[PDB]
Amino acid sequence: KSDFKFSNLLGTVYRQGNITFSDDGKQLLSPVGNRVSVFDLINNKSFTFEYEHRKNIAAIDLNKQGTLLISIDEDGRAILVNFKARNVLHHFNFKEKCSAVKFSPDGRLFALASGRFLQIWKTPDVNKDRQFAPFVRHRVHAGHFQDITSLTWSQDSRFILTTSKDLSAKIWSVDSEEKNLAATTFNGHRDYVMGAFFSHDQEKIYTVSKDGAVFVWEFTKRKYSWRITKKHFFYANQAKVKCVTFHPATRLLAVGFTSGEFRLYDLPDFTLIQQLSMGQNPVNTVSVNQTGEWLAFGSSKLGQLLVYEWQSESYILKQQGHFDSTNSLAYSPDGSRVVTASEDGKIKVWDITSGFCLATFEEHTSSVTAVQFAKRGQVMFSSSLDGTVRAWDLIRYRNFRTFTGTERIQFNCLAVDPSGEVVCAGSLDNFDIHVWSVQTGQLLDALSGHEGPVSCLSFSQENSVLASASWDKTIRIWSIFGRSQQVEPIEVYSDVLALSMRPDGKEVAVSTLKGQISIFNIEDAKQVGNIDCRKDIISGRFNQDRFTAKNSERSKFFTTIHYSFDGMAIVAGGNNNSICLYDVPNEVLLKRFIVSRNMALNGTLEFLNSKKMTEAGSLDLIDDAGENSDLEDRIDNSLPGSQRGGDLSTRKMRPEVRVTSVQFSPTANAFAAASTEGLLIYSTNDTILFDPFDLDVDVTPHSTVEALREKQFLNALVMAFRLNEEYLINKVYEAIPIKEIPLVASNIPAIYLPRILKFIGDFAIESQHIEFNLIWIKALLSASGGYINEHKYLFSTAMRSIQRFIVRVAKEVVNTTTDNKYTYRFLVSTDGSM
Amino acid sequence: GPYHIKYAKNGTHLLITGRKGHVASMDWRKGQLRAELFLNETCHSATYLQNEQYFAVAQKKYTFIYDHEGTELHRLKQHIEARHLDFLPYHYLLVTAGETGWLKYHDVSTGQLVSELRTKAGPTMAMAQNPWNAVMHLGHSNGTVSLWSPSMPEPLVKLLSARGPV
Amino acid sequence: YKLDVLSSVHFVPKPASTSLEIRVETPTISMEDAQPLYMSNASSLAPQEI
Amino acid sequence: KNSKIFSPFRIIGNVSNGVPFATGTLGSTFYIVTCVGKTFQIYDANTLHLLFVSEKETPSSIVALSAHFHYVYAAYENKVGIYKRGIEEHLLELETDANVEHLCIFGDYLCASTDDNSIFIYKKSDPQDKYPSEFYTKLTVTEIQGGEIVSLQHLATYLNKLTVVTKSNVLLFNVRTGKLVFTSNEFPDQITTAEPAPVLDIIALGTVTGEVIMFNMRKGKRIRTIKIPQSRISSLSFRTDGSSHLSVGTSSGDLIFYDLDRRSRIHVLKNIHRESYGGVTQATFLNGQPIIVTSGGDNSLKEYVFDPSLSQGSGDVVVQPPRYLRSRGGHSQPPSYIAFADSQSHFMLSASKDRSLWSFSLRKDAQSQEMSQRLHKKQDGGRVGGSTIKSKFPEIVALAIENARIGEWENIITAHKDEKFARTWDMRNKRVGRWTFDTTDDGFVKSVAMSQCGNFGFIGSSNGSITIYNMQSGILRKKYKLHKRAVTGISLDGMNRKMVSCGLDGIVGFYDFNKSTLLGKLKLDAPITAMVYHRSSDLFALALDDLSIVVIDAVTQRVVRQLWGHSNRITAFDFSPEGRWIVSASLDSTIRTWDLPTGGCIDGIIVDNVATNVKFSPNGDLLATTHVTGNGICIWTNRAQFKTVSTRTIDELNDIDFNTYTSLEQIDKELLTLSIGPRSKMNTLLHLDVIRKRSKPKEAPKKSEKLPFFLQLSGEKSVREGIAHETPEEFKVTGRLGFESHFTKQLREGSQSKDYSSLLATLINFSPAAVDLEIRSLNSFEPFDEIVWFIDALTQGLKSNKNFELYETFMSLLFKAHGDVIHANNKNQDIASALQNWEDVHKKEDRLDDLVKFCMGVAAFVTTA
RNA sequence: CAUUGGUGAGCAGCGAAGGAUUUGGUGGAUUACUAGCUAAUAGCAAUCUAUUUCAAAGAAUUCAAACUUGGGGGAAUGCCUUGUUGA
Repeated sequence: KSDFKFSNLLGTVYRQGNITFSDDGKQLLSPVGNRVSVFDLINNKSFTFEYEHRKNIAAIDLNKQGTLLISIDEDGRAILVNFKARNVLHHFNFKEKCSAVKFSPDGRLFALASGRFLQIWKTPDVNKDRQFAPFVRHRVHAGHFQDITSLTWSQDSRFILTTSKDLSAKIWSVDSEEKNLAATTFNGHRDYVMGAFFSHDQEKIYTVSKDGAVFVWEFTKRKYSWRITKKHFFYANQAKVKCVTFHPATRLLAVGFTSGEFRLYDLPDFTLIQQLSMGQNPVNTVSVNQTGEWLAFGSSKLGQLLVYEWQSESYILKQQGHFDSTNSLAYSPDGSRVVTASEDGKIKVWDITSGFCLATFEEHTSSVTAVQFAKRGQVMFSSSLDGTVRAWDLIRYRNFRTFTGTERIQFNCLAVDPSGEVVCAGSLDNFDIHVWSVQTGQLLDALSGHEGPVSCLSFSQENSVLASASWDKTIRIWSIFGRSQQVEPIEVYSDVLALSMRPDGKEVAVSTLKGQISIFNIEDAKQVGNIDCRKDIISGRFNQDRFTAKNSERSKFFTTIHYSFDGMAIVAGGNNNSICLYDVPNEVLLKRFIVSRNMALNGTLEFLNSKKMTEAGSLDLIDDAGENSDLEDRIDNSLPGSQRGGDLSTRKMRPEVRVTSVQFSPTANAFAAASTEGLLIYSTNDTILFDPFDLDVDVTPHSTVEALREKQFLNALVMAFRLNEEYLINKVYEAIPIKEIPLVASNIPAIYLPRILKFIGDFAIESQHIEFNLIWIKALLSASGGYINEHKYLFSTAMRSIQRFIVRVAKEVVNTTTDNKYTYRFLVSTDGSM
Repeated sequence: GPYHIKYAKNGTHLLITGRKGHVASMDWRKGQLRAELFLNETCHSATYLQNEQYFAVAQKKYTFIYDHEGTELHRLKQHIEARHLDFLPYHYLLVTAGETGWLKYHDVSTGQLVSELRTKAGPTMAMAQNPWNAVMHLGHSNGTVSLWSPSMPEPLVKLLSARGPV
Repeated sequence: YKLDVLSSVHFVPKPASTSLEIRVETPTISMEDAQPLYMSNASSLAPQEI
Repeated sequence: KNSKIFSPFRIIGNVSNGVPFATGTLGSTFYIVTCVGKTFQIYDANTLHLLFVSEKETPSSIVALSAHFHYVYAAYENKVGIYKRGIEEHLLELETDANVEHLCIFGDYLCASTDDNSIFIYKKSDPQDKYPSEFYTKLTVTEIQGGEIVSLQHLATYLNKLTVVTKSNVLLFNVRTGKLVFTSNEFPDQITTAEPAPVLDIIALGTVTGEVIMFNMRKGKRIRTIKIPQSRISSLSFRTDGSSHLSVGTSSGDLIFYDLDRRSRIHVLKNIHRESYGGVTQATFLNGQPIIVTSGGDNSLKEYVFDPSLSQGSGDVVVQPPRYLRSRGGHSQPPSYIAFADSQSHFMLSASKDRSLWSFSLRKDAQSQEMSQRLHKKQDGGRVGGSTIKSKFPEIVALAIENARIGEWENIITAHKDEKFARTWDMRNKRVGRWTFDTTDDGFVKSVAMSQCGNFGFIGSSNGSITIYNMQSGILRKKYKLHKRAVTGISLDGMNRKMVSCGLDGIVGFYDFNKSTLLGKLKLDAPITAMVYHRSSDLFALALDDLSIVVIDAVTQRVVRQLWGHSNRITAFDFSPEGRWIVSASLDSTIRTWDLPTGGCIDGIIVDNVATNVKFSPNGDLLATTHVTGNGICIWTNRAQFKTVSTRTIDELNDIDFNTYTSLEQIDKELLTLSIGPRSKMNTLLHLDVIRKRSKPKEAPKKSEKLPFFLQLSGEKSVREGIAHETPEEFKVTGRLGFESHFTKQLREGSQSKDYSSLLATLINFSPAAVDLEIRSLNSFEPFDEIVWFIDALTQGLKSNKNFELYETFMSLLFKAHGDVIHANNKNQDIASALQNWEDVHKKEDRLDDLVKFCMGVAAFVTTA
């Protein structure tokens, strides 16, 4: 149950820092703010590392063996991670702002640019155990005068080429014996050297600067002493160079400028191979594959990530996230993609397993407040601040209905009928609940009776009653259908935000501004029980506020809650950085998760460092934005009293940490929470956490495989269930033969039935034994499918992942073979004569 | 932050300007500080005007003029991004150059922008005053020093001093 | 735009416009975003719209 | 002994152990290298941060260390290790078997005095190099020349000479020639320390009775003599900031300051360090500073500073006394209890037998802080009793921390040795709390627990009575009376529903907690001494008296495992965080690790000191153990977080041992089975024209016109393995016998041998673009031979029931590419025969169709209605 | 007769060579522990100087550069652009 680990981070493909490819250019490592996401683009799946920096990260590398990673944030706090175990080895604090870190090609060293010092360290072994201090220093080189902007190793790990903000670029040798091979600096530039690269045979050096020159350096005579033989210029006037890379095997210089435009050149010739644009924001990052066939770009401002093959001109992916803007989320009816409604006005359908956005929808002129699915995965209704509830058909990707009121008010919550006849939506400035029909697009009625803004709505999925809840401390139950027109008010203690309905529609749990969760029966409208939830909340102290976190009244309540799909738990979160999940029958806290440990966000620390408080204000309230290098981020475009508007540059304050919507997954034991860093996705995996179920002294792994070898298959399977080890359940499940699948499946006891159903679900999504798993499913449903029917909500998140296996892999396979059957029949039954 | 130090024209007063926000006008040989103000934006340079009584600070963008005890007297709408301030004390002109490529003279007595001059060489990297004739030498990113006067809209002289910037 | 971002987007919307938008007949593979996968493979016009 | 799960990481909690430290002056800053048992630790004397700890533990304890600028020389059992930044640069084996016990460095020479009064001189090789490396000579002090060597010093401006302080005499050698230049007169009593003064050619000697001599080594006189009666002098240092003071340091634990100019005595710091652990073992003025670093054997390193004088004109006669500056410390006696304070493995509470409770930091040693014992005021207004002169609490036997309500009310509940009530502590403020929790049966506290909500704290007394207090107010809520002998463990379920108590009458009691009832009662076979509950798996382990561990789950009240194997009493034990192993440490000097799923013992460590405490970190990162001797907490890391350990039973099916099961490729050959690869390969191969038409950019990229044609071919020398970069291996048909592709050659050879298994391996191998390109160009003209070779390739391939979504999508690609020729010369015999046997094997795939039909219709009926 | 109002006088009870309340200063923490300085593949740290100089490398018709302005109306004298006149 309650041992949810951090699994994934949907949204925000890229935030800040350098993009890296793997050695086999399959995965790309992209910095989300303090995490690191790894997208495998071939096996279409993705994860996010569980470790966390205290600030937004700025530099990334992993060595060519793919075996260990090092990530540095924007004040030098590096973290070294064992890659294939996903578990952090060491934390090392370089003391100052590190521009780039880079491993060696041969792997044994790395080198990083900390200010004006190039410092070369030697890599620890992955198979050596942990030490107190595994990093051994090779050298620290100081030749530069201002900060270093880049590193480039040679092909053989012998020389290292650093580019400085001071207008030169130096070449350094690794060992002391070749000091006289690398003693030259490369002057001649007008602005910041943004890159310095070797050619393939290391007999040319190309040095590209900020203003748009690229110099070619060769070892000739006018002895031989590293002349510059040629200068090429990009001639981009208002734009200037932001990130360069060079793949020397295929001779490819990729440059990304400060106007979105990337041009890529073939370098000793300097011929424009291609030139196009990511967008309008500057291109902060370029990286190239190891074969040089893929290029990955990143623009930090809208947070967008490209990888683009350039031989074929075709975007491998062109994605874009959302920082500090997600007003809601909703899982699909098969919990395979999350639909996210975001403040810049758009809906995005994020695939979960591969972390990329499938479709996006922008027909709202202003911010979208709420998204909710309907008609079982066909339509998706969304209500917005421009005064529209509009329906989206996810089959033809169209907006087929737009519902407006006659009053032009901005809707802040919506709720759809089960059989999607009726859509209701409630505002934060009108006190009515607008009820439109979906077939005829008209306004069916307007339910009045609240005396405060309708904060949250829901429709009961079974008996179709409408539970609304508003800031007049009142929840209110409307029987709309069938001659009644009945209203039932329930008073509560303080003003309700976040109502959620039980899955079977018997009960409804509200959150209140006291920070309590009150669970009401609907039919006899009494309080079945409350949870006191204001002391188990982590409310941080902001940098600008003058009152402690113990005394702050800002975020000690939950503004969004969701029941579990069996109806026994509640996940909840708000404008604080703790998401808490409770179980309702005992009314106790199961677990409380910290949504972020970033200090670049605001409401994180409860206790701020008193070294930053000075004799005039904190030191994180001084705007050091006039010390910036260039005008486009020296500009202060933050018009004054703006909270939650648009465009994060127009706010002047650090982004607060907050959760706007939580959801339990309809198929597999997970929840998702829409934080500011992204859609945090938490789930339990059962490869770890030995959690047996009434075993005894004689039930063992060896005893299970002995009963399997002496082929009592029912005994072996229920011994595997009692151990509750997933590899044992898998091993016995594949050792049972097909003739006595239906005997075993009829004789599994009634308590181990949801175990085998959820195992077959989360196994058969990915495993290749399609006919075996459908044999098991047919045996189990024919054997005990009356028990499932009458214990519906027990098997409601296990049977719903079974028909995420049937309709999404098995029915697709059947569609392909049915196409082959009818093409065969037509191609051999007719007459193609002349 | 890093403190830009300016004295008065006699040796009496000192005016320090921290890079984070901290400006202070003081008598450095008494122990008398007579203005101390933490303007929370990144101040760059500061000068006195004609006494210890008025001092001009080059803040995040706008140049401000404060009086003896630190009260704000003026916010210069021109002088868009000063980095280098200076004062011509016989002529009563506050001279200003910065990240705009413009050199501006502000007559301090009457309160009137005497000249805006396009340097036309990008941001100004160094700036000094020739105390003998009050022509201002600027130093650009070409390694070009350029001698300016508020009468002529061009430099009186252009010297090729260095490579790189100055 | 800047009145709404100043007014902290509590505002009141503009009334209405029954506009007219056409849509070409195109696969919803091509009406998607760039990633290795897809989500639906129907056509953007219905049978009765054809 | 070596382990396989746990590797040693660091012994945290040590500052010094009473070896005299050493001080080194990089530049104008000072570091302080102190010995802690078997490693040294380098401290930044400006702020007492821990810079470096030495990398490898020495074989025996470091007995004498010193330091020049970047290098730290450290002498243990026979040899001298020359370290730099912790990493050892050189190791000088001495050519004796006697222990080296003093050393001095000057110029080129490293001088190592052993305990047979022999002195080994080492020389630099060529005098630019960094540390003395070669053997030079050996000096020997016989009984005639002097007594036992007590120090080895080099006082300055003495050209390659050495001052050797013997116990009765002060010798002076020339170390280049090996001469004995000078031998003093006999001293009337035994000199226990010495120190070269910052005045020229004067040493300072300090005797066993309280004498400080100022020996002028160039005249051989004593210049002056200071007498500190009944005081054994253990350190000496001088002040060099422009005042002429002297800091002598007495093994009673005192530090006495003498103004040498006017012969006064300035101040005396009394009980600066404990006498029972050695007194002050080193004190030294950081030179040119008015601060003095002292350090004792009580695992403590202090600094004291002399403030400037208060008199503005005299100054030198009104000397303000030395005050306290920074200081690091640890436990003076080896800890008794250990707990991890948070799930981030950041802080750990550790309580010792010197009756202090510290909170040590695993992440930075300068965050360690002793949790204060300063009491609150009583609630009503009554006086608080107890002694007037304060002492610490009795030493801690148990403690229990649940930081769910941390910062709101009290968080730790602790149980002290031989007193009838628990105390509370506050971990956020790091102090004691306002409540003591009494047992109310007049019996000592044997076990504490507290609920995971942080509301209730449970006391189990040694007369069998479990009392349940609130933590916020501290008022007695409930009182269970089931045991009649002592209650040695209490724990409560994670949802506050079933609590479990175990006592040493040998019964385990299972109580409901919401209702007050008991559910059951289990009588074991021995008295029970400790219980550790695992709260997610609902399994608790009881360390019995017959030397077993009984693992029993709380839901059903069954003994489910019984781990035998300990030869003596179990001192401690702790679950793994995931609930899979359990680590026990027992009085037979062993630490075992039991995989409780398989029941057996994974691991065994023979450790020399008996580990009295074992704790896993609450995320499975560290194991912290605590032994009978040693003031630190020995921290290990489990290697089973970066590798996988085999659950194979030690004493004295590789998949099931390594807890894996790699699922077999296909279960039976009569079963349809997809391909081991991405699921999206079928959809990509079916739709890769419209997917790539999506993937196009919106407008053409502005390229250049003077672009080379063969640009894709003009690479250099990370190779490309695409289908366009294919090379032929080693008379005009479309693909000759020198120009045949690997696909066409394998297709033709499979057409000869009627077995296209290598062909199908090749197709399943390469990429969607290459699959499309190979099915695209299949010689669809004159005999249609290669098309029917591909058709019966797919027929043979899908006859074997593997990869069959790939064989169906390959057939769709064939029918889509050139099904126009198959439709046109339909009625051709070869094409119609190949398609007829393809349909003959393909007609039996309606199994999958009516299988997914049944599962869909029945699952929808079952789910809705 | 209440005061869940001020100010006092005392008990019971609490109660180990005293107790209560307020305040100045300093130290450690408040992010995860790889040492100082410089001209840095090494020097120094008691010193950089009486080798610190030479050579080599190094100069975009970009010989373009306010992305930086509160609104309405002007701009004599300026200033900008373009034309032009005389040299």
